[PDB]
Amino acid sequence: MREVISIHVGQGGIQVGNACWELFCLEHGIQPDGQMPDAFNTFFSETGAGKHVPRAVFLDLEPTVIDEVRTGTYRQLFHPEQLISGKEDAANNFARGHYTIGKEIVDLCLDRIRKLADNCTGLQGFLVFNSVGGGTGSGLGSLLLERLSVDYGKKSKLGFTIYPSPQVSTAVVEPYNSILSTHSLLEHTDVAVMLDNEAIYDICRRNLDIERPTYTNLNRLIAQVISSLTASLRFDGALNVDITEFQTNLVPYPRIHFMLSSYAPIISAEKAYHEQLSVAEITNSAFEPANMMAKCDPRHGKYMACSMMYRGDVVPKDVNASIATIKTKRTIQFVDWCPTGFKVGINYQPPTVVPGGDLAKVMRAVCMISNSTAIAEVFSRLDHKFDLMYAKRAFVHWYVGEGMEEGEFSEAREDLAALEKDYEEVGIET
Amino acid sequence: MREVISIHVGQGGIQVGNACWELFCLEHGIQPDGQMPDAFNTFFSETGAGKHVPRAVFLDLEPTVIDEVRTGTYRQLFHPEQLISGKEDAANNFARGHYTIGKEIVDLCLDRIRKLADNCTGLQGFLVFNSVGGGTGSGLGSLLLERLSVDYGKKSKLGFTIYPSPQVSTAVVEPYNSILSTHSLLEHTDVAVMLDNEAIYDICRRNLDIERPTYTNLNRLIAQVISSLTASLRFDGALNVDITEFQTNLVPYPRIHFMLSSYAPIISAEKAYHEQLSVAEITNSAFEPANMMAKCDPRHGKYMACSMMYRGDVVPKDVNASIATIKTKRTIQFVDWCPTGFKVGINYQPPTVVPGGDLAKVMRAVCMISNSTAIAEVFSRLDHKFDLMYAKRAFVHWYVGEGMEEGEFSEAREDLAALEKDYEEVGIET
Amino acid sequence: MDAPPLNEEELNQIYNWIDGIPLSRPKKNITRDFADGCMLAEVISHYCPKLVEVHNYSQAHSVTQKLYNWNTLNQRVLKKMGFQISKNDIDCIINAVPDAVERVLKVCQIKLDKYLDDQKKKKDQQQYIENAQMMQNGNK
Amino acid sequence: MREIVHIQGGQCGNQIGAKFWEVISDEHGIDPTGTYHGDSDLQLERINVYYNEATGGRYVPRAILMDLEPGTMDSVRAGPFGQLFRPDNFVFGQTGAGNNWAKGHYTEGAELIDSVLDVVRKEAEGCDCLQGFQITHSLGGGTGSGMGTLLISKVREEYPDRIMETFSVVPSPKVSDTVVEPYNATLSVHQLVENADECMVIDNEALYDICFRTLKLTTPTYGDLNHLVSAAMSGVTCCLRFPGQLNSDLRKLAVNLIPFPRLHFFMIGFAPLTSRGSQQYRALTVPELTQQMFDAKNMMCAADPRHGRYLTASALFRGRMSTKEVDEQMLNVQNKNSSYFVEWIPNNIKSSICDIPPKGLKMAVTFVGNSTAIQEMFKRVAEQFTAMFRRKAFLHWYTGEGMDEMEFTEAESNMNDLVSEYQQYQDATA
Amino acid sequence: MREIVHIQGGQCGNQIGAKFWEVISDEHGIDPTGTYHGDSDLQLERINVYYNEATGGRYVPRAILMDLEPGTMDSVRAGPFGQLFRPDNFVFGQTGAGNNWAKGHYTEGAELIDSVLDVVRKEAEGCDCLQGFQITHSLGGGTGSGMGTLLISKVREEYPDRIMETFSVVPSPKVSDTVVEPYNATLSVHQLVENADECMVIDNEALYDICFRTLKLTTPTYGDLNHLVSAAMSGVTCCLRFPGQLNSDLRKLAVNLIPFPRLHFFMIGFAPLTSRGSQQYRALTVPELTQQMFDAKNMMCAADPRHGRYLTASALFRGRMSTKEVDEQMLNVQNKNSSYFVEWIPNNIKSSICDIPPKGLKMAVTFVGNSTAIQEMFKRVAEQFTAMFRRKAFLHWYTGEGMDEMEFTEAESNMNDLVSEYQQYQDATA
Ligand SMILES: Nc1nc2c(ncn2[C@@H]2O[C@H](COP(=O)(O)OP(=O)(O)OP(=O)(O)O)[C@@H](O)[C@H]2O)c(=O)[nH]1
Ligand SMILES: Nc1nc2c(ncn2[C@@H]2O[C@H](COP(=O)(O)OP(=O)(O)OP(=O)(O)O)[C@@H](O)[C@H]2O)c(=O)[nH]1
Ligand SMILES: Nc1nc2c(ncn2[C@@H]2O[C@H](COP(=O)(O)OP(=O)(O)O)[C@@H](O)[C@H]2O)c(=O)[nH]1
Ligand SMILES: Nc1nc2c(ncn2[C@@H]2O[C@H](COP(=O)(O)OP(=O)(O)O)[C@@H](O)[C@H]2O)c(=O)[nH]1
Ligand SMILES: [Mg+2]
Ligand SMILES: [Mg+2]
Repeated sequence: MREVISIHVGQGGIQVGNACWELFCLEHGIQPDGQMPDAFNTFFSETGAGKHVPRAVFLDLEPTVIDEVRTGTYRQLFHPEQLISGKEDAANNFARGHYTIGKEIVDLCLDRIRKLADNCTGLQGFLVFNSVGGGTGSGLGSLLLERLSVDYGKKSKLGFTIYPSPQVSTAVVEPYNSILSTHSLLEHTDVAVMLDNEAIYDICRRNLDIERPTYTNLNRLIAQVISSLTASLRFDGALNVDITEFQTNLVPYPRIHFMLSSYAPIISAEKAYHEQLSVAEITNSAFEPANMMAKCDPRHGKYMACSMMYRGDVVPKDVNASIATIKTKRTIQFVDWCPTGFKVGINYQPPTVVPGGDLAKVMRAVCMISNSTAIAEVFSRLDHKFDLMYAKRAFVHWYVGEGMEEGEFSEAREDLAALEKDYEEVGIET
Repeated sequence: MREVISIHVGQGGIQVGNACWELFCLEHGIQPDGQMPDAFNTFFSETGAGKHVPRAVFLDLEPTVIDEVRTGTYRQLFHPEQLISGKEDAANNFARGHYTIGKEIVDLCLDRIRKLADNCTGLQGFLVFNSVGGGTGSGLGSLLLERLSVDYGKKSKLGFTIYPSPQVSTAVVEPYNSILSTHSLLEHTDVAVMLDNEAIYDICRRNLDIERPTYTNLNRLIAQVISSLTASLRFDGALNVDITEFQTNLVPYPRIHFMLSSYAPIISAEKAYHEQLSVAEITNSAFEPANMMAKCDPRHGKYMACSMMYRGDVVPKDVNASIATIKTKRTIQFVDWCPTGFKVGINYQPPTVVPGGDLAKVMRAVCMISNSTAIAEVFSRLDHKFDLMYAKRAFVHWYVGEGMEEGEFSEAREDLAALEKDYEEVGIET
Repeated sequence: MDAPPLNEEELNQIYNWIDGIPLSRPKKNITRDFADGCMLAEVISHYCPKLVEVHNYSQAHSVTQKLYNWNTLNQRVLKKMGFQISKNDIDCIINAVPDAVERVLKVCQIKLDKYLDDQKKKKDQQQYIENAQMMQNGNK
Repeated sequence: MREIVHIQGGQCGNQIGAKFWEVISDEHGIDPTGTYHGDSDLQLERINVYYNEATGGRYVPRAILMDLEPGTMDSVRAGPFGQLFRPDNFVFGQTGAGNNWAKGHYTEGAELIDSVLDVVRKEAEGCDCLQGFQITHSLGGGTGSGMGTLLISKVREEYPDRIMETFSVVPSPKVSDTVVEPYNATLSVHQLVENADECMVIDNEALYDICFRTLKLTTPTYGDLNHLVSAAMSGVTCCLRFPGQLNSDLRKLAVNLIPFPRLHFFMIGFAPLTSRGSQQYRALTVPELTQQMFDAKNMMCAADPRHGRYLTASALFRGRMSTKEVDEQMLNVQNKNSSYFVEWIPNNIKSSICDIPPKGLKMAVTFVGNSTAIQEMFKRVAEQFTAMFRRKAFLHWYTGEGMDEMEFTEAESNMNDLVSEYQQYQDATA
Repeated sequence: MREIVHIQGGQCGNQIGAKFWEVISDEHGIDPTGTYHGDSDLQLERINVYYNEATGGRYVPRAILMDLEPGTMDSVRAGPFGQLFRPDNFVFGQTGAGNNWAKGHYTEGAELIDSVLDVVRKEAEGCDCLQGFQITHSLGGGTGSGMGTLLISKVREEYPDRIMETFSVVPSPKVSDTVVEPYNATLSVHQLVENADECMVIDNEALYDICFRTLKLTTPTYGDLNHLVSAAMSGVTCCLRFPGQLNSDLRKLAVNLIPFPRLHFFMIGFAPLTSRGSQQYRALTVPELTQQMFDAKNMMCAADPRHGRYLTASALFRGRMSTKEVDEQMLNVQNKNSSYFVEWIPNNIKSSICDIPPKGLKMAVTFVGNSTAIQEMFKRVAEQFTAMFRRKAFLHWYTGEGMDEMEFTEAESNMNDLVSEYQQYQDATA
């Protein structure tokens, strides 16, 4: 009687949704056709006899990815008319997907959301995935969040956004729409998790020893993180954690809800079994700055609160004996007004392996969600990138001619300045 | 209702404790498992049904010997948590085992001592064994004696210390810690018995006819001496002696309590039965200078008091007829202010033989504990050895850097000078 | 920062100033011991402990980590004191070029004294305003 | 007669009850199917204390299980002895509290509590002679610490003359699993002092310490902590279900252990506890039980009892033993430790004897002592609370559901006043 | 417990370790696949000294391999027992030093050493109780003699109380393979005296002399020299891994063999060594071992020990033998050679016995003696250094990487001061 609905918008969102939906189907024993040859209820729904239907909706204005989905092996799984598709792409223009073509599509998506919500009885909250540096992704994510915040109100929404890397970039105009989308979801999303690609590339290179990774390898790690986060809702555990038990433990103030994640262990089968993978060493590896899932240095800032999930055969006393060691270290310092900052969850189900993938099978794993003061650097560098081109009003004509006003750029800049001032104000000791 | 507790500290102490604890278990009929297949109460305690637990505690900072004990045939005998073990050895450094690592272990030992003492109702006193020429042995023995002297007060403590040989030595720095430990136990121990290895090597070579002895052969003789000393507490005898009846008979003055021991007969089964082993000949052999258990010449000094124990079928009149003969001889002279100097004890239980050992089974034996003025030579030679290296302050940096002060070496030298002057002052006739 | 070479008297003044500070490690060679930027962070933290998070500067032998420490110090600390070190001067310091660190220490000393005086004036002015406001509320 | 009903709330309380009822059923010989298969006549005489009778001869506990989420009760039903609980007593909501005290006490807990109060009233009105209620809950969670404490006030308002027990687990700062623990701990302690007749604090840190040091088992789990807590819980009411030399119900303990109505926070401990390998070495005697009973490490709380003075103490011996030995040992434990007992109340130790020992053990002891050393827990809880509250961290979650900061200030002030007036009597002299 | 980690640098050190680890694995019965196949129980009791445990039951050495070029570690991996080493511990650069000390200590070695120090810190922080570190490197090479010695200082700065071992091969003038050997030898000796707790010099010339004269084999190779060095290395820590009559860890040797903190340069030797054709003629007895042990040609250094006087000596006997014979032989070897032993420190020979002999041998001895004859090596090294430096030959290579001639002058002066003050005690008399 506990449910959650995941929203996938944009090319990156759909490509990570595919990645998480192989993993969930594999973890619950459901074949790609949707047929089994009481834990499924969190992500799926029973049709009365036979197949299961995911509680997910796919959105995009550009039809190529959806058409690829509707012809692959998973054509029989998803309901045919929840893969909403458009005709014309926003083409990396934020104003297009927020004012011009997204408005005519958003009504169908909201109707689908209502039709899925009326089925659930214990709706925990929503999940949303969107790559920020694109037109349709950021614009439609903003519009959907704004509609949901007023249609439903206090229901919790979680956002797994992928911000651009510090120096590596695929587009040339992504700072503009990244800043605008951050403006939009700052006052509209309860949790936002950092996911830039460069850090995960470094993780793959160093640990998985892959020298030529593709997007699928990144999306599989993200899917594993999602599964670790939501395992506690569908498996028995000695110390459970619910989604609604987050803003009471990781969010000191309503404005501050951007945090960065990490995962451990990450290791290949060729050298995994030569070492014992004790809980102490994995919880040490999870706190290593080089294993952050976002390219930010935690040594440059304080910690505010750490929520970290275990799964497997871990015993609570071993967890406490390792939290003490971390509190001992002099290179990790917490904020003054937080004496204890750890929330611990323990689950029994070990992580599942996907055949043909990178990760091996292990009995212990740890996933941490940590809120730290050091996150302000990404905001500062994105702001610096934005200012350089906004000084000469470059690329603005592509946005003014799509219905957006001239002054809309300035207030996003002011909100980022306010956020940066707030992060500095919080981190000073009393 | 009479009890005694034995303390074993250091490698030599533990290795002689093993030697005495085979002998006691064999003498009281207790199997190595601790099960019998009212005299046991002096050394053991009844658990209510079945096994017996020794009233002994084993101490060491270096874990090898204790681990060897806990896996041998006697693993079931000792209580699992009275074999206190450390992690880091003192490494022949006295300052280590008195100031650095011994302090953190001494509290557990004192707790064990209290837990053993509350069980006893008629506690006669303590026994302690420690090889003096080592770091942990001397340091922990000093610290334990100093704690016990104030926790309990007037209870009697007996020390079976093993001083280094005149010329034969295993270490190079043992005079320093030997002198310091003599300083420590001079004002803290009621009885100290001399046990250097060279004299016992000569005894084995001459009598037992063993040309390649090991430490076990030495420890068996020491165990036999201990058994002869404590036989009077647990067996019926015509002339009993208690531990508390020593400082009234062997200790003329509070400072002078170092005495040297001897044992007779020592003979192998191959030629033991060819001669009658009369009481007169064994009591003559016991007074031979070559049969001293410490390498000191009694012909170089006066006697102060002789306490000598018999066991077997000896008759008191034969003992008196032999004390008269010894008083007759011109090569043995007593001090002027002591007309009679003999304390005699007679017990009925003959000494027990250990299978596979060196000594044979005999019906008569004699053990003497004699206090003589000639003991000052070992102090003088140890002092001479100490001065040679202390002139140039050699090896001092290994002690100053472990928390000990510079002046601590001088006052031990002054106390030895005081002791040597006292021994000369006592031995002059009026 | 094209600062002139320091004379022997100015060098002795800088060394005596640095020796007056209780640093975490004994100094043997100022040019090498400051090349990682950690000792300059400690020097500034002694006078301005709220300005410098010394734990952000790890001891470093690698050029990459020295350059990270110096860039972080230059952007977060020195810029707030109203000066910045040039990239070329940072490159001279990390390579232990003679006189490079001594010039930076001289500039840092002068800028630190000025920064402390300006902080004192701000406190004295704020205390005057707070005292003046308390006297007006007592009359109300 | 004089029976009590069981009420538990939250996940921690449900897990405690899931072992408490197993222990009780094993003690009374009740199979997991509700059928009696015991051996002794006494096993059925006073079964009305905890069990009701239904048609078909089976027995059903009079327990009430409540939580704001259905997962924990859906999991406890599948465990052993899970079928005994009546399905009608299961009451749950569909939303949960998310470790937020305000949600579990003002908005969500207020509407649901009517249904659980209905069944509570049904259970209490029916029973022969009420003795009272016992409550198990955790102070580290939102729904538990809110709904349980509000239910305490509601029950007290309707049954002012009955007795009320609470077994409360307080969040220790060593093993912290939730970041918002200080807020709902401080808020709960405010309400708990005003209504609970007895309170017994239990700490996970002390349970881990006991499991690691006394039992010496390698991998502690929540099952062992629950088993220890269950044994301690059963030990208190043993003499109310079995004959004995000096029967003593809960009200008699309430009279003798609470000097002033606001000083009713006890810490407990259970003896004997021995490792598997040393269970054959030890002999069970009254001195052995009483020496472990007053041991500082044996307390179920991290509070150090030699940091303060006992106001009073209680012991509930089990098994057949002589009363003279018990009284003399209680006198001896009070003469040798006069410094740790307050002097203006003489003879401050209560004893009781029950002739029925636990299944598998010949003697057992339950210790309940009211000591001044408990101040340290409230001190550290308030320290963390005031460290976190001064910055108003995580305050918006609580203030968004009708609560204000004034109730936080009053709670802090009342808790500090309790801390002060509890130690006021520590320095009091006659 | 009390275990040590292995760190090696340079080509010579890597080749020494490649045989040291083979010898250790053969001693403990570990197959080249990491699987135990031993015969005796004692082979596994203290395996934690050198080997770690991983999942699957295999063992992995705690060794760290570093070099400035990848060739040597890429070659050692393909050799026997090369798979035991963890691939993560391999750290290397892409440039090399070219036998230039400045490049391996100032420019290239400084940037790389952070990565190797990271894994060194990982290894040391984790282990149960640290005993210390042992270092193998050569003074005749640039990268080795630079990076190893700088790593010595870095380790000493972080672990001032642990013990540090260094096995150093110094360039002899007889067999010279590099023209710039004096420069980096003199520079390295300057830093090595300040930080190393123990140093053991080994010379290729002495190894060739031993192989040609004692073993009498026709064609010596580096494998034989490595095997002799490996046997000598293993002999030192044997009693720390096996039981014995007198256990003596490394710290105990440090206490007894170093009179003053700057005199810690020992020369070693191993006995017995016999030819293949004469291995049947000889009979292994303690006199035969001790006569070869003090033989001048048996020393692992070309230094002639009858050109000076021993300050102290040590012997580590292996196998089961009588202690009386060992002590009397040690006394005899010291009475017949009184002219070669310093007179102001009496009894300057330390002995130890370990009951576990090497595989294939019944008795073995390792000799470690601190003698004044070592001055001759520093004399000739300084002579060559001052012959080459006076013309500033090859100086530009060093001075082009930030180094100056002042550090050469200080190094020469400190080395000459060491030479002088080491012989100062040779002429000292009492
Ligand atoms: N992690 C991850 N990021 C992706 C992936 N695909 C695209 N991105 C990121 O998405 C950003 C651009 O947005 P896209 O998702 O590609 O395109 P869009 O969101 O659909 O917006 P449009 O361009 O209007 O179609 C790029 O900067 C990429 O970094 C992916 O498969 N994995
Ligand atoms: N009689 C006898 N003496 C021993 C025996 N073992 C060691 N010793 C003596 O003890 C002296 C050194 O002290 P040890 O007992 O060996 O070592 P320790 O007392 O534990 O001190 P540490 O070296 O710090 O461990 C040596 O000079 C030996 O003469 C033994 O078995 N019998
Ligand atoms: N003894 C015991 N304690 C538990 C168990 N499960 C959780 N806890 C403790 O309960 C605390 C969390 O309480 P919580 O589950 O949030 O209570 P709730 O909010 O009422 O559901 C943790 O700090 C744990 O130490 C268990 O099975 N046994
Ligand atoms: N025992 C031994 N010595 C070696 C071996 N290889 C080289 N050496 C010695 O090492 C010296 C050269 O050291 P080098 O290889 O330059 O050290 P690096 O600069 O650290 O690589 C030569 O004088 C050799 O005598 C070997 O396999 N065994
Ligand atoms: Mg697209
Ligand atoms: Mg020892």
